[PDB]
Amino acid sequence: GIDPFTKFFYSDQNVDSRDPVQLNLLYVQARDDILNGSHPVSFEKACEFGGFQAQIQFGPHVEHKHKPGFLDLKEFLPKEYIKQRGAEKRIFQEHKNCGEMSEIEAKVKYVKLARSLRTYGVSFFLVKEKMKGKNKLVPRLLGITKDSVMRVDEKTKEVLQEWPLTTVKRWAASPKSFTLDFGEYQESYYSVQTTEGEQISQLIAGYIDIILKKKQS
Amino acid sequence: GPKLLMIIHDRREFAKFEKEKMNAKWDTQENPIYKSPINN
Repeated sequence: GIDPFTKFFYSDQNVDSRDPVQLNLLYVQARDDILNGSHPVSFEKACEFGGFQAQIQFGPHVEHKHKPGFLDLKEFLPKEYIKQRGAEKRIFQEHKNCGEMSEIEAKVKYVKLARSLRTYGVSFFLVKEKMKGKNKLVPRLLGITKDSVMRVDEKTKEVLQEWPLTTVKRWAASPKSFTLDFGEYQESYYSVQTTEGEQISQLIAGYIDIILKKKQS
Repeated sequence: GPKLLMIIHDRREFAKFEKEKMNAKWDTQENPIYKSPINN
């Protein structure tokens, strides 16, 4: 009357192919965060996600149908990459790589890829910091996680630096800046220009508190 | 030229920030989970 075991299988602590409804919720959340920039990713990764997305929405790649011009790119990429050369061609190569995988397999692999990035689950703020060796402010991504703070390249999304929350001695904000003091771990403060210093401070406090209450129980 | 005025502007913008950031208020006297390098 039917065989469950003919299907793709994968289960880890984050996601599970055997729970379709829960999986779709996980997929929707992860995809939205990437498409709208809440989860910043590199160009290369965006196209990989896009390729899984295409498999999910269109099924297996059909080369004479799914070609440059077919996609509404803004539906498949973070805005940053919509106008970048060869975007669509990259997406379709990743789409082709999916072969005949099912919708569920594609969703599992999308969620897995998202969770595999260091940027997963990080709240990022676009700020300006001093440029190395220059009296000049340039853009950068400042991320707050459950247990750390990280500097990330706004273009490539490379993680440039990461400080554990346990190395942060104190922090301060003004309506135009935000500053971290790492006490004995390094000589100089880290300050950036931003109008969102208050939000940043609250996330940091909030996350420290969650950790301080783990120790208790 | 375009580059000259930009440079002047950028340096002023940097100088403004260096001054303003000293106005920041510390949101705590110390982080509860901070560990000295010798303790972590």
